[PDB]
Amino acid sequence: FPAVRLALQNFDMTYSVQFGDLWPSIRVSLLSEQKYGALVNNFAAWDHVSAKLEQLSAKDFVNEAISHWELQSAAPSPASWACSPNLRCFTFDRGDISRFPPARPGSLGVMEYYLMDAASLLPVLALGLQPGDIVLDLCAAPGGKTLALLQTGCCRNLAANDLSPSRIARLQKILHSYVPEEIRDGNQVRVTSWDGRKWGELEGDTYDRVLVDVPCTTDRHSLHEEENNIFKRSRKKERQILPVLQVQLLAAGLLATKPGGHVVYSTCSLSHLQNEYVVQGAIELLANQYSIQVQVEDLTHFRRVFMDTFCFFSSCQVGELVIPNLMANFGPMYFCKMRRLT
Amino acid sequence: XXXXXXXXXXXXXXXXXXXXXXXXXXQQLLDIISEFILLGLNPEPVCVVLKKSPQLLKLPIMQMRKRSSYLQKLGLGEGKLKRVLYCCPEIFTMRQQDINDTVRLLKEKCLFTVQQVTKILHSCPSVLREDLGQLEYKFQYAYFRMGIKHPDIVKSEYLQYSLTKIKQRHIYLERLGRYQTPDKKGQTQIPNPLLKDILRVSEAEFLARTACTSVEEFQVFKKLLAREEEESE
Ligand SMILES: C[S@@+](CC[C@H](N)C(=O)[O-])C[C@H]1O[C@@H](n2cnc3c(N)ncnc32)[C@H](O)[C@@H]1O
Repeated sequence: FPAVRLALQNFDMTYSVQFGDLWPSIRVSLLSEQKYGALVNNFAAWDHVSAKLEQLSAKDFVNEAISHWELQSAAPSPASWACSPNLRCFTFDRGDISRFPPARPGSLGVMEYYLMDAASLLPVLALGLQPGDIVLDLCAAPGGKTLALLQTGCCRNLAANDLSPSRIARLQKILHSYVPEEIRDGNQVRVTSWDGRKWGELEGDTYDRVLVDVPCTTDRHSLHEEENNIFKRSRKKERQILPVLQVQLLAAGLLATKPGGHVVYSTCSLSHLQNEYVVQGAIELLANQYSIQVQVEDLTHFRRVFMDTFCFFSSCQVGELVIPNLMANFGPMYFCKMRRLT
Repeated sequence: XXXXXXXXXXXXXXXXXXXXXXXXXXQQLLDIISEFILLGLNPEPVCVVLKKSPQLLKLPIMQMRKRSSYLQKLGLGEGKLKRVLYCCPEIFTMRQQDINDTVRLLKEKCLFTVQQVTKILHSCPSVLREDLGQLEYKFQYAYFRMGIKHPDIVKSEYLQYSLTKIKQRHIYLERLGRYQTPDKKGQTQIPNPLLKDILRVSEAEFLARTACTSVEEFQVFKKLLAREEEESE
């Protein structure tokens, strides 16, 4: 009867099927405290802040993964070709449950770091930003991935969009706390509250890089927060139509992408109906309705290099999936990179 | 007069010279093994627990015989009462109020039965060394949160385990989805593990056969759970 309980019941039925013997280890992690990473603010004194985080015994898992890029014995390209650059995110060792202190403003008056599910950084990394990129964050609020996109220093322009005016107010608070009034109040960033599904009509063929981090059953949060829970009886229609909405959003993101450009779709759900199925649905929609060819890009090497930090469900048809584990209680985080070919 | 002793001692059970030479090694050295004789059983265990905490020799027979009539009234007679004196020798030397308070807590706070209480006392001597109320909360955890009714709480020697061991293993199973609280009339959709396979077995066996996870995952969980507890309490 609590929505939190209907969520667990729903997950038990679906994810014991998806994951089998693996489900319990994921389940216990979903029901225990999430592990966080500290994304260093590159607009603050990043070197100093990095040193303070290191002194806590935390380590930059991005640098650690990247330093092993050409190990694994091969990589499709150098790390700098494949991953968005300049992102420093510190996490404690596997099995270490320490919390970071809350961030405070430093000398430049901006917050020193941003605490987040470390897994959330992966779709941003996998998107492969490069200098001069025109970038769209289609479902941006409250702005964790938006902030990371900006931190790369690769966004010549960043469109940050979110249908909800109130959640956009949270994103604006974050930009004001983290980003100097120079980048955020310039020509660089445009913040809107428009329906992301309309993007193909608004700015077709415009963006080099698009992130589509969709509304979803938000599995972990749905097990912990009773208020405005997607599993409430009052939202059942809404809940069940989610994959339709998710396909429409990814399709729009693709329509907004230049031919040759790249898109990362992500969710924080374990459900294949919201993950692989949506990727496949959008690609089919684009082929059939627009005669546009979309190619899923292989993130295998990317996954392998980050396996020192995250547990992954390796049998994903397309895309990759970080699964919660007690040794590394990150995610759920599904992500799939693709390129618009035509 | 080693005749006035070894007559009664060798007619009763003294296997070899053995523990009698150990008794010499360690009038009160005879009036006590009689109280133990009446307690009963323990022909070789009497030597075993004479070696373990020889203090029984120092114990005054007026006090000891009072303690023996006391335990017999609790149902520890017929004796054995075997594992009790083995792992809890303190029972014959501790404050009587301790024992009576435990009885008065089991009975009528937690209910059970004179037979159930005698059973617990015999099987879970730990309960005498454990904080009262902590004991009550532990019963409550068994009954209200685990959904174990009285007969299984005694049958499985549940009350013997630390509340930390109980919470760690039970909550782990619950979050793994491998333990379900009985609904009403005590039905679960999936049977639950035997209480012994949860609490009695070693940690390695529990994790191998019941929780079915790695040991490192459980160690992390214990740390997570301890912080949860500290932070609500
Ligand atoms: C999982 S959240 C985004 C999290 C965000 N990218 C971050 O990293 O902080 C999905 C967002 O989609 C927004 N949303 C729902 N429907 C939308 C639509 N049709 N167009 C654009 N945004 C939408 C919700 O307001 C919600 O903030």
